[PDB]
Amino acid sequence: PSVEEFPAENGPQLTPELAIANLQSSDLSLRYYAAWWLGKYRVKESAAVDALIAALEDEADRTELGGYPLRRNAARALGKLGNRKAVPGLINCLECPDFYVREAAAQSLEMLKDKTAAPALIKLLDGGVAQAVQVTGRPHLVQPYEAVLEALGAIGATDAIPLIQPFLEHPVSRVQCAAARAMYQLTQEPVYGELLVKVLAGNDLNLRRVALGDLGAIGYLAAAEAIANAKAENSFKLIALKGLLEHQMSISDQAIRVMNLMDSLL
Amino acid sequence: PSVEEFPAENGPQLTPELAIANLQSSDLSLRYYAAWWLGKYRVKESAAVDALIAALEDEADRTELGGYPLRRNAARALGKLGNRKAVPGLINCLECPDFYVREAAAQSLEMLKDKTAAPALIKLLDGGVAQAVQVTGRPHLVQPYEAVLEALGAIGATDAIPLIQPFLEHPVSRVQCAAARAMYQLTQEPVYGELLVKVLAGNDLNLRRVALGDLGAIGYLAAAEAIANAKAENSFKLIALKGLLEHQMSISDQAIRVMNLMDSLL
Amino acid sequence: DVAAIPTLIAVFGYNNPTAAAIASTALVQLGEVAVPQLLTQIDDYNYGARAYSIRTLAAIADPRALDVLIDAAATDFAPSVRRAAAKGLGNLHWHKLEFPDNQTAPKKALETLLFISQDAEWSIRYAAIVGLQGLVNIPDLQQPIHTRLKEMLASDAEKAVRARILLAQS
Amino acid sequence: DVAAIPTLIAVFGYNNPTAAAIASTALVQLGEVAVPQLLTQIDDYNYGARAYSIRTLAAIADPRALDVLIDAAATDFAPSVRRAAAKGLGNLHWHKLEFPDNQTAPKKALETLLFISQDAEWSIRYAAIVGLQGLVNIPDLQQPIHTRLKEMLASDAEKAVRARILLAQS
Repeated sequence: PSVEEFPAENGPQLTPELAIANLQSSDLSLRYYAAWWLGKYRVKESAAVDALIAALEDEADRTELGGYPLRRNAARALGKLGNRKAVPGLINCLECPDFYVREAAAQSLEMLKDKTAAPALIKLLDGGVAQAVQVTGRPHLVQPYEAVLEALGAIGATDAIPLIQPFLEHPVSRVQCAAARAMYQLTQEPVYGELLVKVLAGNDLNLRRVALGDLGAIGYLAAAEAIANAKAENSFKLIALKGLLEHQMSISDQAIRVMNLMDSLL
Repeated sequence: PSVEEFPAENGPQLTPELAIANLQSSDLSLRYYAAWWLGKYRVKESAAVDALIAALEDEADRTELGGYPLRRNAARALGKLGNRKAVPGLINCLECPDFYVREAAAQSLEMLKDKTAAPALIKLLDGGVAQAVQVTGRPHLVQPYEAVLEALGAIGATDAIPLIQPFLEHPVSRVQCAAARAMYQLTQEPVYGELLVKVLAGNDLNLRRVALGDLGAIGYLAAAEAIANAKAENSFKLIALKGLLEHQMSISDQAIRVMNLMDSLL
Repeated sequence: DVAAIPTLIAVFGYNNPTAAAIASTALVQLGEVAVPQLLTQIDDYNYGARAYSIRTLAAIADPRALDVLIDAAATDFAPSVRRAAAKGLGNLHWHKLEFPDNQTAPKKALETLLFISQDAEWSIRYAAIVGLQGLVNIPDLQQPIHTRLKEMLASDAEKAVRARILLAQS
Repeated sequence: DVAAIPTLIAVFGYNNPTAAAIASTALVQLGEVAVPQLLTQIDDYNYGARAYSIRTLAAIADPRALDVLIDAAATDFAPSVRRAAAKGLGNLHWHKLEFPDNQTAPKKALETLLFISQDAEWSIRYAAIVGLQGLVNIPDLQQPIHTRLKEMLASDAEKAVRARILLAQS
């Protein structure tokens, strides 16, 4: 009888083989859990990948407003496995009627970095900022703009710049941050990196975390001391510094400068 | 590249068989880790128990002031496995020169509840409170009084009462709390339960947590609303209430009263 | 005041239970209008804070929180988070959903609660029973609940959990 | 003031990095005298707080903290805690220990650092290198460090970690 911050178990004790099998269980909760487990434990075996791809077409599990819970978790898992075999199925999920599938797919396509997703990502920006509204009673915008913009940056879709640039004036702060990130990735203009730096200085913690991840992803060197001094957890600081370090890669004085900051956040 | 509060890994990926084997590795760190792992995952297989018992006589791993790191971790692990085959070896550890082995053994003997440890526990109270001092530069008392007193309560060693009772005036607050717990267990007098209640009201968080665990262990019903209102995490509150509930065990109004409080801490 | 919602949520990140419990009470009094921001400003990196978000959503009981609560109950590692979600899952105001999601939703809650009732930690199983009892107001769901509860009363190692089952069976 | 030590430590439990960082600075200035209470008032139920305890012990660098730091580095689940301990392990003031623990202690630190340098998380391996570099002031330990560092420069997936190895090799 005792208290644990991080428990031995959070669920059935699984192995890769068993998680993969459980994707086809009659227990839908167990399928859902298994798909999360495969992503969490980064089980990159080809049969895990194939099974998750198949679960992108699940019809057994449905929720509120015609959602597809297992498709969401499968989509999210595929992005963590690094296997671009998933790209076409994820691309298809960008036209899923369930918002949260579209979101999960766009986030995973951002992680996989495959440029073959560009046209389908571009289509979700149809109508531009004017159409980028929130439907009443929904806790989300009409499309997962944040993930879509981040994904278009990550895959190097330079043709999308003129569609992306207007989102810097979107009313939602998270959307503007994503558009700043994407704009920097696609144009390399410091002014867009600086907007991410300014979010670091902001009153909003979650936003600071996002800005850290973005500054890491783009490798914007000038933000190093602002990253190291930001009001956020060291974990996010180190990930941001690591991305800066990787862009500056033996050893320049700029790399050393970044390592010295990383050393101080341990 | 991402941040996790609770990581997939904290170490080599082990199974029971592999953890058990690793107890005899030439890598001492790996033995240390494996002994922790076996306790953390509560691997109660008989061969895990036997291997940990053998590690109570380790001589390969030594630290500062003649400490025995693997003996400490083995001792701690054995208490979580519930196997009283360990009792004699744990008893032997009560005369180990390393304080932290003695401490670990006494804590595990408290968890195993075996009355055959009483004489060896009693011997560590030699000299009483007057001898229960701190040696200069050591971050501990001369004996693990807290664990020893708790253990003597838990095993029902009523002959020790007159040796225990003086520790209610020990200068260290944790020692007094343990003596209150033990006194209650061994005499069932409410006055000793009330002292634990009063610690709940105190300025010291860690002490509140200890008092919660103790109130649970003794099942002191009158403390229920004080437990539910205490300034501590719900996890500790629920463990305390659970112990109260178990003492009050179909369904009395006292059990219901406790369940209703437990319901409100979720 | 509605403008203060994000600040109230941010309070859960400062680990002062007194202050957090006040911010949560405030959110709950605001009710439905705070639900969208509560759902999208969950601290995924601080379990202490997250537990307050989940508790607050559970107390508001807007059924739009179903999928967050299911995730929390099923895949979170923090017990304080999971228990809060388990309780919440049996008590959302299902009729607020457009037909027939008002029928589907409680059934998905039930599936999750049945799943977490197998967890190895006693306190998760306890919370799962409490959630399950909350689903008594729904006629289609009573058979599997009865059934599950009998299997648990038979098999459970823990006297605490058996007792709570007994209280639920009443 | 020495009477305030327990209060300073308790501040780490209120998740305000500004306030915690002030309490930690205060503890560090007090130095050796705070080490016993820092070692025995570690919050095992709040990783945020625990990381500050470990960081504070590491900055004070009293070698009596060796066993706590080894535990934290080797068996804690929280990365912030482990990284703080890994750095600390290479920088304790070993000569403060009575002979020959002044020789044994750094060697145990090394063993732990070698062990955690295999972890799967890049940031743990990074911190492990930093700890290992700190052990350069000790002649008996240089061979295994060199050796380990070459094996890691050869095998490491992460450019960040390879770079930090290069910086250490200088």
